[PDB]
Amino acid sequence: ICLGHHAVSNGTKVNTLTERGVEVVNATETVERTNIPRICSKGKRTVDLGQCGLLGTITGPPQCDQFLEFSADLIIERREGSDVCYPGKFVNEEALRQILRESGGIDKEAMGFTYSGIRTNGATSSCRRSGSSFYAEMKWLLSNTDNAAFPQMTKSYKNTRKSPALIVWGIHHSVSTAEQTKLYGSGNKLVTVGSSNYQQSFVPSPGARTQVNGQSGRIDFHWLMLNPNDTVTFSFNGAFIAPDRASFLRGKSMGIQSGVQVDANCEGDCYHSGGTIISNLPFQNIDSRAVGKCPRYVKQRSLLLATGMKNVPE
Amino acid sequence: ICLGHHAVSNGTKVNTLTERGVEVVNATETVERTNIPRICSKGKRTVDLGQCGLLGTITGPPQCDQFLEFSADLIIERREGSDVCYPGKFVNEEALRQILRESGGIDKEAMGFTYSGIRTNGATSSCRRSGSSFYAEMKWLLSNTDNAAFPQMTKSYKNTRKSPALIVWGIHHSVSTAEQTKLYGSGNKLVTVGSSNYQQSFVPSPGARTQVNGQSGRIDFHWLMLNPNDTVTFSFNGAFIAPDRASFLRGKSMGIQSGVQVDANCEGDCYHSGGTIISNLPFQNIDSRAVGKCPRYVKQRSLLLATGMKNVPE
Amino acid sequence: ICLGHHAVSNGTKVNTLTERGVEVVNATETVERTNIPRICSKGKRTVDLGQCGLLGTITGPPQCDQFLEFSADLIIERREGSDVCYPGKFVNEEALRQILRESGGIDKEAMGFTYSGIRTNGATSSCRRSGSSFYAEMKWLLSNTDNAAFPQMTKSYKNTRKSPALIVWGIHHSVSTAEQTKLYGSGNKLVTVGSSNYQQSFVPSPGARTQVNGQSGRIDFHWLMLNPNDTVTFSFNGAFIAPDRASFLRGKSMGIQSGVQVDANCEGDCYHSGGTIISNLPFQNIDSRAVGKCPRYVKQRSLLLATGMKNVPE
Amino acid sequence: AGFIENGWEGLIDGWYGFRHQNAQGEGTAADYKSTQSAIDQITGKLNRLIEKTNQQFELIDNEFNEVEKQIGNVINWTRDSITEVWSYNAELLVAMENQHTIDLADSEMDKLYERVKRQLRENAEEDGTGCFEIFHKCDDDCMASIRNNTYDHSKYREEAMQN
Amino acid sequence: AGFIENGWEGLIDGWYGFRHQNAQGEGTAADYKSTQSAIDQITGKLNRLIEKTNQQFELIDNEFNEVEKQIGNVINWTRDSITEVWSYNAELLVAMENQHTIDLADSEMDKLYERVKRQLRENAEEDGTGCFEIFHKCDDDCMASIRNNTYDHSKYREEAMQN
Amino acid sequence: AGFIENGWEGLIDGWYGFRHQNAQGEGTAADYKSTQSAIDQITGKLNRLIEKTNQQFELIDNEFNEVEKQIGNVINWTRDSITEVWSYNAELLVAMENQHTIDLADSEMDKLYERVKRQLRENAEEDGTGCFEIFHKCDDDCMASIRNNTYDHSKYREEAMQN
Ligand SMILES: *[C@@H]1O[C@H](CO)[C@@H](O)[C@H](O)[C@H]1NC(C)=O
Ligand SMILES: *[C@@H]1O[C@H](CO)[C@@H](O)[C@H](O)[C@H]1NC(C)=O
Ligand SMILES: *[C@@H]1O[C@H](CO)[C@@H](O)[C@H](O)[C@H]1NC(C)=O
Ligand SMILES: *[C@@H]1O[C@H](CO)[C@@H](O)[C@H](O)[C@H]1NC(C)=O
Ligand SMILES: *[C@@H]1O[C@H](CO)[C@@H](O)[C@H](O)[C@H]1NC(C)=O
Ligand SMILES: *[C@@H]1O[C@H](CO)[C@@H](O)[C@H](O)[C@H]1NC(C)=O
Ligand SMILES: *[C@@H]1O[C@H](CO)[C@@H](O)[C@H](O)[C@H]1NC(C)=O
Ligand SMILES: *[C@@H]1O[C@H](CO)[C@@H](O)[C@H](O)[C@H]1NC(C)=O
Ligand SMILES: *[C@@H]1O[C@H](CO)[C@@H](O)[C@H](O)[C@H]1NC(C)=O
Repeated sequence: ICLGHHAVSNGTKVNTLTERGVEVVNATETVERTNIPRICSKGKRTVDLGQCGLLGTITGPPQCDQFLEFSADLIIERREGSDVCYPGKFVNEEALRQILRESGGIDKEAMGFTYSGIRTNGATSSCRRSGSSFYAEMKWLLSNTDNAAFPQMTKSYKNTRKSPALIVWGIHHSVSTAEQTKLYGSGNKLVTVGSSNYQQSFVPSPGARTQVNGQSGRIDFHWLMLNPNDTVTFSFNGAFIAPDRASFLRGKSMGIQSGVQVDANCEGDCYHSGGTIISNLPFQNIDSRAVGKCPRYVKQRSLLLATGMKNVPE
Repeated sequence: ICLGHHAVSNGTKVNTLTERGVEVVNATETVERTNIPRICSKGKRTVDLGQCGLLGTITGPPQCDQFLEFSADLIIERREGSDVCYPGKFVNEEALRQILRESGGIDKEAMGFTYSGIRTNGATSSCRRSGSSFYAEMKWLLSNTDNAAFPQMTKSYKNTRKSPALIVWGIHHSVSTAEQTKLYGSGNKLVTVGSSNYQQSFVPSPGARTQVNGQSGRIDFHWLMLNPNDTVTFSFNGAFIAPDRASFLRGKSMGIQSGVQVDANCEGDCYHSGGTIISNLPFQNIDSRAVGKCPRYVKQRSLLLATGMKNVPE
Repeated sequence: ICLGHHAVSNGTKVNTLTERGVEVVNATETVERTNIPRICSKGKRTVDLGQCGLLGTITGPPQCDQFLEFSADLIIERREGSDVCYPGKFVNEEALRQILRESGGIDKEAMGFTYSGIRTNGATSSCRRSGSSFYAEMKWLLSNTDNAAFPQMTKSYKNTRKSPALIVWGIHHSVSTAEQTKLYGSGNKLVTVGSSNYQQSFVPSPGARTQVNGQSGRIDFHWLMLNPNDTVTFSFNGAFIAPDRASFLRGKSMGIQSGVQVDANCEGDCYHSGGTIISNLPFQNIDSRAVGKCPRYVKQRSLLLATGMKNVPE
Repeated sequence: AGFIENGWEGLIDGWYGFRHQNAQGEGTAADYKSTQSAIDQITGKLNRLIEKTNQQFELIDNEFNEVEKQIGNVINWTRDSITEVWSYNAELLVAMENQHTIDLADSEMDKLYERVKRQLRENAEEDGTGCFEIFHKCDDDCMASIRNNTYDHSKYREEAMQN
Repeated sequence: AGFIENGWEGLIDGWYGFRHQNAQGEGTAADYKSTQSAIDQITGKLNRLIEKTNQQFELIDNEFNEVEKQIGNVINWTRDSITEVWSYNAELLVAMENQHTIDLADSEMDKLYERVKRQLRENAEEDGTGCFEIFHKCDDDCMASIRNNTYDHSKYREEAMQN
Repeated sequence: AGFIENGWEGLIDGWYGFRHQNAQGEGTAADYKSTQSAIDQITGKLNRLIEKTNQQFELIDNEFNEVEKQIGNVINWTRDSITEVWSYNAELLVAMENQHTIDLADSEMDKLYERVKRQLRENAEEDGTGCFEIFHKCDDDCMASIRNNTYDHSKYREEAMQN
């Protein structure tokens, strides 16, 4: 009696320690290349920011009015999103973005700042609602009379809760020094911000800039995080965008950037800007910057694991 | 004659490439989980800073008077440690901390600054010794008469040694502009610091802050490292905390943060905040932030290496 | 008939999973230790900067006059290279260096700034050519009469090309406030720079510094990158080093730092400061900071791979 | 898969099998125990390598608004290093697993052969290429007694011994 | 550990041993050479894997005063990546070493068996389950001659050949 | 390389060979097939491990003008971590490859031996240390018939059987 092994006419080539191109009976893939060109959001609380920039949800330009108190397990940034209506920028913007992505949403709370002896309803043609408006969560602090002085004012807020609060203020950089003296009066203007982990103070830098959104003045957006039972102090005297409400982190989530469509039909934990990687394989060759619970990215496009024996045909 | 292998009634399950749960005769552990809840400092020169913050050893608040010229192979930071007596903060504090942790101690040397036409014995109720004192290694530079002017002063120090020197100065941020004009006189105050690798200049930002340690004024602490045969120049005119002595690194050491007790009975090279990892195994599952000469941290709590054969019982 | 294997008198010891020091017939090396003490530049476009610092190629001190529009596949920095002629420093210098190393060279283009009512031919004894000169690509903006005022001036430049432009300006920090009022007139001087991704404004910090290259005044060098079809705006009024021409990246290259000699006889892709690593082995033990297409650095100096069988001699 | 010079492409019944030719016709029937052993081992490899790491990685870059150049080049540097590491790990892992798989199948074939050899003690003799030359004519039911490991090691002994 | 259907739980004397039953009673005595070979190999594995890296890593984070958020997230990102790498390395290393250990012991058992088989050339015959059927009654001292590799391959030859 | 107690240092002709002594003198000639198999396998290992990664890494530090201390310590931290990883990978890789190489050569020797054993079926008998005791005097041309795998398994059979 004889005894042997099986074989096939068309085998599958793999690589080993010894050879490169050994023909085996059956093989399987270890590097995922298939992509789902959608953000698989089945079972998750998704917030698609759209034209609203992430940081904008803290300041509140018009395009973010429907995102001032969101709650999510998955936060999607969009390329068309804008953080500002009046031309400005955020100092340490990417750090605050990475904070807000895994925050699980935000929760506003009024800080309770009352002002005696100044005006408090600044607006502009860019931040537009019914007419000329402004950032929802902010207040443009000006002087009473077209052209007066600004009284050296001091405000303060204590975090009365158990999680760190998010404090965001602004510094106005007017188009000229004559316009700065028009809005806030002449003389040097100093903005001091202090707490238990914070020093700092700031002052403006008026001058002409590029016309963005119609205006040439800018607004610096600064932020800190108040620890529980810690107080924050603002000693200002002009060119000040005061915070109305502070922000509190809801819980935990994950932030992604993508340009594909949301889909509640498929489930996924590994996301990139092109879609979702739905796979059980240990490796992937689609995006090295994929976030979530992903297979490890490798440079190789294919690595075949042998599931059968050596194929020796007649 | 027959011949076979040995076996046991109670084997030990391990994992292989092929199976998961193979019963073998004997096995050993490869992931260390046992911890010693003490800082094993046998044979090492240890300096437990206690209530003295690390950076404080350069400035010299009261709680650091016994640490102005320490020498260590192991430096322990404590949570109760405070870097300041008068409320203030260090710019680039973590970098200076990481410098001082592996310095092996510090060595002070007088910089030799003599002042003609000003006062030089500032004090406060917070930095307390016999009465109202100040930072040991620092000098609060004020104006002669309650309320005068500050003469535009210029000082300089050359590093006459073979290792880089540590230069630390301060900028006073008074509670108000009236208090700043009281201490240093009216007018703009500019603090310029220059060398071969350094530009910079600074000026104060007076205003009200949170009452920390009783006071509302702050002090910025800045620092640079003078190269050998390089000179440092200070062009100042008010709101200046001048350095009395410069610091020099002694040698090499390691800095840890911990809340457990020192112990000279056990020897250890791998430390974390919970104690010491005394092990010869290649892996550990205790703290991913452990420092020193440690086994590599892994997520798994147990990985059993087979030291015996396959266990096939009757 | 008998049958056996071969052997040798002098074998080669290797390590295995089981033993340490097994004698085998033949073995080969896997860790490269041989170095070529030259920068093998065969077939590559090399630019040896020599006494010209990399960043200097953007500003144009005398020692960089022959490097204002270079083109390279390999850029070599030298220790004797100097980025400045007048004492100054670059803000975010290392980032700009890493940008310029892989730029493949630079391409200048005049920005077209015309000035009406000021002087524009500043010079100094340090930046020396025929007599007292200045940075080639820069213009020292002063006031007309020894001692006048500076008119609040505003200039702007739009990037009319398809790649980001490199914009570099300067801020003069004079030796004193009397010299600053001499050059640019009294009063506060504010330098504002704005675009679509940029805010900022700056002002000077006069005062005495260390005498470097003969002078005590400094110059801050700042830079940004204009996106295509984006405009940059400068609102200044004194202490200004204006840019004459902007820079554009040519393509792709690699930057190294070395002190060995260029050699067009050998070919290499892995470079370090000591020479070139010409090897096919997967590992190396020469320099952990080697750049290019290198074998992976390992701590071990030798790891012998067995190429023969077990050596069992008589 | 060594000196068994080729495989039987018609054996679509299993991995290993017996093919005999005595006097009562032809035979080709697969063996279940060895085939199932190899299948369970390869299955173990597959179930171990297919794995979902519960480790979640967050964003660190920014695709829409590029971060500062220095920290960006440090991030890119680290990501490329980790990519090199995982590429190496994947390559070596796949190659090693393939080697052990092939040698595993060869080992199982050798075990089948050696067992069938020891099951008939002096009743048959070895030839050269993985067959057993019978020196007593063994009918089909006797071949089936060889297959399910019930062939007797002495009840046909001297009959084939004298031959 | 293959067709030797089970192990001898009473053999607390070593890893491998001989258990015989002839006419002068019973026997069970361990073998020293093979057992010592396997013990030395496993010992080599243990001494190689137990290793202290002379590489020292310093602090980069701060447990008491959290560092800036951006650099902190880059640090956490890198540390988690390296943790993934070392977890993978530990898992694969342990699994591979266990496989080679088990197959190593099986190999040593097979070597012992094959040597004892070749030591007696035609004096005894193979049975099926790791025993050797003697065709000449071999007393206890002859079994001990088999154990210490001194049994003669011809001085009992035709006596057992005729049987 | 197991019970073949030592190697033949004079066999500078190949890896494996036949050395015979019958009546017509002495013989020592290498075997080409097995030697070439092992040589091709080791060659495969070498060609696979010698590899140039097309991945290019740029500078991130600065040797002439030291970067900021914090980012510098993060960079040094990461570089040292990756150095640890690659040191481990190199060590384990080399050790594993060496093990599989040695065991590979031993396997090839065993295959050569087993094939030569099965080529002569009952014409010769086993001795103990990798030799074959002939029971019919086989001249030099018959030894060469054994070498190139042409020795007949029956045309010398009963002549050596009666002995
Ligand atoms: C071959 O491998 C694939 C892997 O996906 C598996 O689905 C398939 O059932 C296998 N087929 C055979 C005949 O082994
Ligand atoms: C915060 O302050 C409130 C005020 O009474 C106190 O009840 C609470 O215990 C404090 N919590 C902490 C964590 O300090
Ligand atoms: C089993 O392994 C442990 C590992 O620590 C060792 O201490 C012990 O001596 C071993 N015992 C036996 C019987 O192998
Ligand atoms: C530093 O300056 C002193 C002054 O004479 C000189 O002797 C010494 O060689 C210098 N060392 C270096 C490293 O420049
Ligand atoms: C031994 O290995 C080296 C590796 O470089 C090779 O060049 C040489 O030809 C080999 N020699 C023998 C006899 O195997
Ligand atoms: C840039 O502006 C020019 C001006 O007409 C236009 O032709 C070109 O399409 C623009 N390109 C981009 C990318 O905006
Ligand atoms: C990092 O790599 C990406 C490509 O994955 C590239 O787009 C980006 O510009 C790189 N970062 C920097 C700072 O150049
Ligand atoms: C990094 O991880 C630690 C936990 O190990 C966490 O406490 C810390 O907050 C993280 N860093 C940041 C910036 O969130
Ligand atoms: C990083 O390591 C190098 C040695 O490779 C050392 O020269 C350098 O000083 C280190 N970096 C810092 C910030 O100390």
